[PDB]
Amino acid sequence: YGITSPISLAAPKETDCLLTQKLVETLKPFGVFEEEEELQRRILILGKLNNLVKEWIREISESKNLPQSVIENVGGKIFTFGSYRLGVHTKGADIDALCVAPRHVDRSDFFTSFYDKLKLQEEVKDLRAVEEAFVPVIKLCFDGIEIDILFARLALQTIPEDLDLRDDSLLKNLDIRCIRSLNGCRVTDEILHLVPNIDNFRLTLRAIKLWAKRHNIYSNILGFLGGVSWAMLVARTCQLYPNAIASTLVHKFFLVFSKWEWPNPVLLKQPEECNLNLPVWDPRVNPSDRYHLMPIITPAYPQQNSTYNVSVSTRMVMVEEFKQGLAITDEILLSKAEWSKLFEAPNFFQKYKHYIVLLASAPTEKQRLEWVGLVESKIRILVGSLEKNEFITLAHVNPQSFPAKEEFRTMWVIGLVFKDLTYDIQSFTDTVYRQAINSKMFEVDMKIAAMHVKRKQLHQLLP
Ligand SMILES: Nc1ncnc2c1ncn2[C@@H]1O[C@H](COP(=O)(O)OP(=O)(O)OP(=O)(O)O)C[C@H]1O
Ligand SMILES: [Mn+2]
Ligand SMILES: [Mn+2]
Ligand SMILES: [Mn+2]
Repeated sequence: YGITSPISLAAPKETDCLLTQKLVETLKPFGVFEEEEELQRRILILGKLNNLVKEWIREISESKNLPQSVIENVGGKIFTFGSYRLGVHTKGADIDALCVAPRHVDRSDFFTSFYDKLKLQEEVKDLRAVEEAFVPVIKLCFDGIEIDILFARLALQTIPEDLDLRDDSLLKNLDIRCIRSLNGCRVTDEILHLVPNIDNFRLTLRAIKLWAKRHNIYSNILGFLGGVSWAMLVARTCQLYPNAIASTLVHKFFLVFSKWEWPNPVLLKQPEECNLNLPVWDPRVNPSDRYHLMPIITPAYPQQNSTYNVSVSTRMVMVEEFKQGLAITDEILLSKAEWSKLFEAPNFFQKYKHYIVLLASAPTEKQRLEWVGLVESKIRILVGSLEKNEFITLAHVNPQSFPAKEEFRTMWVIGLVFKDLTYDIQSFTDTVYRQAINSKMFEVDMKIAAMHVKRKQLHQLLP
């Protein structure tokens, strides 16, 4: 399955079956498993959507006066990708989906006629288009479910039901907006066909994602890993132990990565050359890709490094987390510990001797939401300033922010490790205000401030 022979073909022992069942059981309480009723409800919602897509495309087809041997056979289908597709959807998160339509349907139609169709559907509320983004998307809450819809116009007269979007010939000549909108599905579909046992893969991913979250290292934006990245690490682990079940896979996961020789890239398959002029991660021909610290490459063309935002600080943090994970699973395997110990959250607010507290405020909840989103995307800047400081070894940003007239304030806690800081944090705040204003995304009285604190005096700035 992988690009290398597996490390071991051994299958589990009954001992492991029982350990795998216990793992499943310590997970339920965490809501890791979506409720079946909800899963059924999502399934029925998607079906309705898919029918709305077919309806719409059919309609466009007629207005373009195509023949009936075609109008009747023109397809149209919605494809789900990402987490919900992997079967490890994060309760509270949306459902990502790609609307695949034939040649005769333009993107303009998507944001016009299709958009107006969703507008007049009883279940549709909060309909909002963002057709000017990197990946054009139509967002909406469909019967209480949050959904993101991307559009892709393929060079086909009809969209056959069995269409497999992995086919690299489908991207040829397409507009980049169309190409980008296809990446999610292709990556997801590649992953699923790149693992020896979907089920075992699924359960392991569930565990790993929870683990990363409980350990404050789950965030693509902040330099750690996102869902897709975690999925690829688990998959590589699965390729290596093809007959193992979740129990040993979670353990192997830690053995394998706590010892990974970075920046050697994690690949799910051998990359193939494809003209297309699309950006491809490849240190052999792109000197800039040689600076990536923890490369985890997506398997679909154009292969890209899903973790180029990793810095010395985050990688270091994650390496240490992997080692502790290995240690815990070791004793879980010896029965000297229970699975609950893996998902136990270390007091982030107590593992470092020094911290930086980041405060973001706004005059209204709407703005606090926007503002916080902006500042979050700026935090890596500070982490960068900190690393370039002789006195600092690493900065660990706890990715889970939390609540601090009618105050509307949020705050982050950053862990520091030393080998005073006022200039760097002051520098950071000025940059945040400056960029946010230069990019016309600043509102009066939106505030951001940071203060260095010693572990001992963090208490007074928390609940
Ligand atoms: N509106 C969007 N525009 C562009 N890319 C999107 C959009 N929504 C999701 N994606 C991309 O699709 C990929 C898979 O989605 P999703 O499953 O939500 O990712 P994660 O991998 O972000 O999942 P978790 O929710 O963290 O479990 C990764 C994500 O960046
Ligand atoms: Mn999502
Ligand atoms: Mn989304
Ligand atoms: Mn997500």
